[PDB]
Amino acid sequence: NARAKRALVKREAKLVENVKQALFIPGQSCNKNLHDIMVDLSALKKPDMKRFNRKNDIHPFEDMSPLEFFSEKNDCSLMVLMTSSKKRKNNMTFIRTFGYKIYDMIELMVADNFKLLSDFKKLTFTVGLKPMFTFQGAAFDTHPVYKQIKSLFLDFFRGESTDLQDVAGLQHVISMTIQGDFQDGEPLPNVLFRVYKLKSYKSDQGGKRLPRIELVEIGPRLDFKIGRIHTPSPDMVTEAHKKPKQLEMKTKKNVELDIMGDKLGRIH
Amino acid sequence: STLIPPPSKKQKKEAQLPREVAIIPKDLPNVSIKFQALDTGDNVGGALRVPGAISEKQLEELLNQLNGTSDDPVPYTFSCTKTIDITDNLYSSLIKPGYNSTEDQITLLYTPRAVFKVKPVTRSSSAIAGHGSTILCSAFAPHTSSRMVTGAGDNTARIWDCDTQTPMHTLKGHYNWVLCVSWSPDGEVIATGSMDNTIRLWDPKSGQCLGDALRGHSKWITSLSWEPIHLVKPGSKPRLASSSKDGTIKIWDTVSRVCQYTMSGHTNSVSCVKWGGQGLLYSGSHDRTVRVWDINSQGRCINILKSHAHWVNHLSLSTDYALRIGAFDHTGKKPSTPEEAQKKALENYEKICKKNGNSEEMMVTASDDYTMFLWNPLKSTKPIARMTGHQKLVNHVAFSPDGRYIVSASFDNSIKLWDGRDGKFISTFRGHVASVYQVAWSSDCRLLVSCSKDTTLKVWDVRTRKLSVDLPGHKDEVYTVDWSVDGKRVCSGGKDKMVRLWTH
Amino acid sequence: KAQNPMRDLKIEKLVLNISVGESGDRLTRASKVLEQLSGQTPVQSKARYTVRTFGIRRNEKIAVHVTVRGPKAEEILERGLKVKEYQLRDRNFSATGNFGFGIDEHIDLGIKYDPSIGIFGMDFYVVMNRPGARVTRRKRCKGTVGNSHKTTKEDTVSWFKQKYDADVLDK
Amino acid sequence: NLPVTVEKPIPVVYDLGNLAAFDSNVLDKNDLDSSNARREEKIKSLTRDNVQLLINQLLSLPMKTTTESVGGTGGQSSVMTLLQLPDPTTDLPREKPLPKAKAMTKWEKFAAKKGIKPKERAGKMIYDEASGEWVPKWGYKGANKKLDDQWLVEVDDKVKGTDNELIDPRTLNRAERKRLVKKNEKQQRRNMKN
Amino acid sequence: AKSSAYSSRFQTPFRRRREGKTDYYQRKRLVTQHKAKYNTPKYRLVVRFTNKDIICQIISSTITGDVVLAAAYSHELPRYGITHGLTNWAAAYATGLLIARRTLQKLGLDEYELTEAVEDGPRPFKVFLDIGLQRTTTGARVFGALKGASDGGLYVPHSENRFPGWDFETEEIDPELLRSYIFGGHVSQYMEELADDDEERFSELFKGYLADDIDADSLEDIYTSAHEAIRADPAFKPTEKKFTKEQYAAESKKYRQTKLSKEERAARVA
Amino acid sequence: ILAVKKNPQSPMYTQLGVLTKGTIIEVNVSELGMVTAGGKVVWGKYAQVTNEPDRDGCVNAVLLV
RNA sequence: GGUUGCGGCCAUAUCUACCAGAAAGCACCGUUUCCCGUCCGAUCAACUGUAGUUAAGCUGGUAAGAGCCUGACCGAGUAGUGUAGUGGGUGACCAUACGCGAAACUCAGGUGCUGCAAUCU
RNA sequence: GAGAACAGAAAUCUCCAGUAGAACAAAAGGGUAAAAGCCCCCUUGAUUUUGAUUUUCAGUGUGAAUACAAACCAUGAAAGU
Repeated sequence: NARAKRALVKREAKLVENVKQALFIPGQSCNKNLHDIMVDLSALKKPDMKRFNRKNDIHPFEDMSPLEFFSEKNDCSLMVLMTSSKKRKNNMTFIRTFGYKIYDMIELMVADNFKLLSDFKKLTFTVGLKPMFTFQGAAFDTHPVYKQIKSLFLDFFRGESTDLQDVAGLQHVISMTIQGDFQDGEPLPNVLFRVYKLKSYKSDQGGKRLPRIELVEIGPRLDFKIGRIHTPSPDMVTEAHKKPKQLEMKTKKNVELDIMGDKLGRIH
Repeated sequence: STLIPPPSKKQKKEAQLPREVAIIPKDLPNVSIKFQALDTGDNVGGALRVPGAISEKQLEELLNQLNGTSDDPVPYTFSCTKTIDITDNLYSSLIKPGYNSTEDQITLLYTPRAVFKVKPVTRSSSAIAGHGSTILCSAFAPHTSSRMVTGAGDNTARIWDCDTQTPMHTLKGHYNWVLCVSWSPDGEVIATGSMDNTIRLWDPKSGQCLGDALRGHSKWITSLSWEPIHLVKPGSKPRLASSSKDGTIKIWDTVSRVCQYTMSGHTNSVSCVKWGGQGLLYSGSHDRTVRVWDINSQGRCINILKSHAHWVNHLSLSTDYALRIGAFDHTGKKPSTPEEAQKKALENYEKICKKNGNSEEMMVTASDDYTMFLWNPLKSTKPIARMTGHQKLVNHVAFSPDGRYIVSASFDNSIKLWDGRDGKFISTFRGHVASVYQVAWSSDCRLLVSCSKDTTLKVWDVRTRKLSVDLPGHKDEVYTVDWSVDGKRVCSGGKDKMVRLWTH
Repeated sequence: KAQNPMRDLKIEKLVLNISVGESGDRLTRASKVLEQLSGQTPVQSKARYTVRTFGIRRNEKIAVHVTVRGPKAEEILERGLKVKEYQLRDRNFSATGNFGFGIDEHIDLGIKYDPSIGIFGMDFYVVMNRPGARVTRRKRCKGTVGNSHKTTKEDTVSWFKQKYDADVLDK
Repeated sequence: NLPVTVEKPIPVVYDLGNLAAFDSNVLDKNDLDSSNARREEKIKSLTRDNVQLLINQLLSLPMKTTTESVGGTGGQSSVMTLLQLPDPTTDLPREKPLPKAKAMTKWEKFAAKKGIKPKERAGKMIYDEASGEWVPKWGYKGANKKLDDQWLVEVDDKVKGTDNELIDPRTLNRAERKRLVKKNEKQQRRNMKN
Repeated sequence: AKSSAYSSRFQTPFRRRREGKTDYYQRKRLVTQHKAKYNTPKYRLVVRFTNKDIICQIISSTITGDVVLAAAYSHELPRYGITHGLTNWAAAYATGLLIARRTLQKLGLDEYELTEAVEDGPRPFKVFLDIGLQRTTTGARVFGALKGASDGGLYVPHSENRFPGWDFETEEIDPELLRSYIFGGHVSQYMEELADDDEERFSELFKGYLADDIDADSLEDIYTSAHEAIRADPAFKPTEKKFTKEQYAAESKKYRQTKLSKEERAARVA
Repeated sequence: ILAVKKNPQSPMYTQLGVLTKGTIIEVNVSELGMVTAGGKVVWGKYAQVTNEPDRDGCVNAVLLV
């Protein structure tokens, strides 16, 4: 009973949130290619990851209730549905939920020119360290769709936040790049998802404090074509982006805290 | 727990502002420098122009070339005159703050340093039991870091194996507290001076007592000293000097197990006796005086130094590390012959004594008048310098192994760092909250360890003059601390009856 | 295969069980007779349900048992066989190569009767196994026994006939 | 000795809290299309440039150093030097709404009206004067349940004239205690419904 | 008689749980759990005992499978001078010392990473002890290997209540008995008692000691020389492989059974 | 004196800061040089007042260790 | 290519009956002074690898076995479901263009791939 | 399912099979099996105490509650919880 209450308190809301957990759900149609790509993505997400095994007849753009059911049961705010069809081959649906209700959904398809984690056969990063991110393309900062993609992937692979970082834990970078620039009224370019491992060398030009960085590809290399979009409502956006303000000291005019910790007031 | 203040909203915003990268410009013009030695002040090469992005190792290679030792380089350090050390490159060290323009010449002072590097001790390797009373004294073997000797108040000494952190031998000859222990500078015999006015010698390999005790002191032994190896002629063993509360210094021949001289000038308790490298003995007593005796002249008092207004508590010689180490090194190699041992010990002693023209052996005396006096007794009988600044008695004083710094541990919970040549004040190490009992150097003179009444050890970095690592773990007051010759282990002991071994 | 010396049947254990029903001084006497019969301290039994007819409540003491392994088990087994004059039924042997029998009075085994102790019986049970039987009991890589290697009822009957040369009564 | 200084027409913006770098420069699809043989090298080179700039910023961050030894609470030892990451700049949706405040209960409003300050809660031990012991005032072995184990109770004269004369006073006290507890639970349920 | 419903509903464990040798409840806390959130990588000192070998490995978990950093086995003890008793407490201590010294030499701690750009001197190497499905008992050879690694120089966090000589009443250690156990004092005492009491048991057990003419008083000396040799030259020499890989493969496939084709299977059916 | 922790007469006298016999106070112990097992410096502990300052004009306390 | 330690995917890996396993490793196996734990040295703990064995353990192979898995240009862009041009029709209801879109059934198949280290007649 | 004297359909002991078909909270459309079930060891501190930080009560606001955090505390070989 006490363990049950502890689980309930873990499930309940808080001012400073936990790491978002991700649930990988196979659909009614599944393939080995989907299984291998899901395994790679779950290895990138882990250990904030859970995976289903049985098939579920789920259609995100027709109904949301089974997805909300799984989210509320598993305490998972991120969902990845793997499905297949003639119109949507290797279709991965990324779902973000807010308060066990659907916040937003993006639907991507993986192109055939993809390589798994086992293809490269190179040394990879240690389990459970937060990655670096790179986002190539002005549409990530301007366009609504690529803004949604950037926010989703930052939220998905960000992991636990910290104010202190051990430098030895900086190994791998996730790169999301736009396949060429575009203009209005055209097909939307695909997003390329690459994973690199860092190597450092003495530069002899930036001193001993600045090294030369080089990259070695780990995988998976994925090419996402943007199939379908489901944006959140503005009121839902404001509700999801409300900050607590209970934890920070309130700003007071002409009142400061000096280095010694004395509260001081300035007069004029 | 009391915490530092949190950053404000403005400070968080400025932290979020993008950072600037300290980069080296590529068109940075060449700058004129003049090399000069710290100890001798010799200008080598004149004013030569070097690239502004020059590194420490490339500058060191250039200096070795100009001095003509490119085949056999010795790593040095560079300072600028406010004395600022050159860390990474000349541009970042001096030009980047802009204190000196490029067109102006820079006088770079080069100081030789130690080739090997000693890692700071960071953790308690083990807490070893075995003593039944408070631990009073400790020393490492001069040749190896695997053998340690500790004397305690249960009338026993103990030889500890530092490799497994387990006891190896128990020495139970004495009848009272074993006040002092000392290892022979050739690493063959352990001398223990006790509260029962006796000195006992031990074979450490077998853990045995050599014959009977040396007798003749009417009061408890306060300090022990060994005759230097480089003065000892080959085929013979060093003599042992002992001091006691009765005010005498007795010299013992261990080969024949007799007493040769009993110097008797002092009127109160002799605090300490140190056997120097020019055939002299320096004795400090509670009669506010330091006596210089000559062993070559049948044990007569040559000099009386009178400048202290209270008890002298400790003294330290510049060559004390070399004299204690003998012919051994930070590699701990055992010489093939006593001849080669004597020659190597002589060279090791000379590398610190004879420099900057003539050989000198500075002495420093720490007293109960809250001060220290720096002397050069070979050349002058008046004090070279007076070091003041401590608020309580200076309990412990130590010269750095290369003889360039003096560290003074006081009862005002502070340590102070002074120049070892002229005795000017450099810095104050703070962080002990109780009286600092004694202190110890590393072999490469970059790290210092201090034990306190506050049941803690502390490791300090000399170059940055700041606390490196605080080591708790002792349950009670810590009385003795030592650092190994190779710099691999630190031993400590006190009222908790536990010998603590600390490593990196 | 059969001629390999690792297929010989040995004694796994001899378990002596005394089920008295009501806890008390008689149960203590049963513990004493088991302890002095074996040289080891016996272990009591806890109740599993409650029945009014048995007069057994919840979480009580009902029985004791002793497990004996080795030459002592051989000694007690052969004393029991001497009391039973070397005749066992076909039905006593269970299908997994294990067999037991009841002794009604402990006096016939040779232990001296005493006034305060009383009269007690016991259930002998003997477990047989071939070498390699510790696999299902070890902590790491607990694995199942071979199909040919498992002890059988015919095999324990044949080993009994070879060992004690005592006939096995069908009826 | 390849350089570490990367030139870009449009400066890269940084979110050092999330360890992210965003570059919005012109990307040509001729070199990133699937029909090109140099697409992987192009992507790797641009990622290398962006990661190099990000690493330069991270090594330009201020650093925290400590002096405590290993084996204690904290996870930072003296030999380790950590980077101080600023607060993340990018705003991301939360997974759940913020905890709304509990509405003021009937008791809390009554205390606000009548000037009742909340109690100190120094502890749960009380001194039982008839003995020489400090005992808990409630809970396991609490002093509120001593009447049930008291050896002798005098029957109150008010119980005469009623049908409750014959019942155990300890039983009556236990029933009264349970009635009070269940009433407290009912009041909590009512405050919950409001 | 397992029914088809049972065969359909059966939910198999992991492979390593099926062949029970791995504790996943323990491994999840060893790998994915962190004291702080600084993304500091962790390493495991896995210590394992067979019936004739003691194995120590230093492993870091990776997303494609965990990787060995440095390994040491007790069949290398004859190189350092131990020819008998390769699975005892003293052998475990020597193996822990060997793996520590080898690791320190490989990492260069005792005679360009991104950490060298921020810190002046290298950190001590911190590892966490992995014991697997072995009992934690006072005076176990796994804790002997732990003591050996700690003395060799790897920072392995531990308490000392499982070392031999730990008194259960007074929370303190018996360092003399600990040293004796390090140098095989219990083995030598058993040997001397055997020689005094049961001559046949003394002839059977410790037969190699007589065959190589090894006294009971030289165990401490040979363990000391082994530790000195280990500290002197801890680098790993591969065993000189007499044959080649393709020869090994060919002679192995000579005895390994060959598959039969599907048409041949239809032939044997028909 | 750092604070008044517990005046045994009444919590009202505690919040008024009354120093009578038996009052628990918080004292600054910085000059005693105490260190915790974790290396932290103790600078605040508790003491009990052992006299009557209204009668003798001074506060006497014994440290609670 | 066999094997051992540590893993990923967690049945193509599981369950049942058979035979093969040169060497090494693994295991069974011998002892109970010592550290240690039980009713019981069975499990656990310790010592020797000294007496033996590939019988079990473990690996492989065998079966119109059970179970399980993968491709389909196979159903099929089908059933099913939502718009609609005033599409007829006072009527239950039906072709039509745009979207979203299964499974049953059929063919082809199979009963482990692997990462790091060490060792191998 | 086989057996073991009183002891049979239910008292106690042994072997084999046993995806949980038992028992914990909950109402999964996938909760828990070297456990989240059963037994044992250690802890009785759990209403600790510090805070320039959030919220509230004045005539006693450097006080108390309250939120959050940290130092600790418990346990374990340890990772950790």
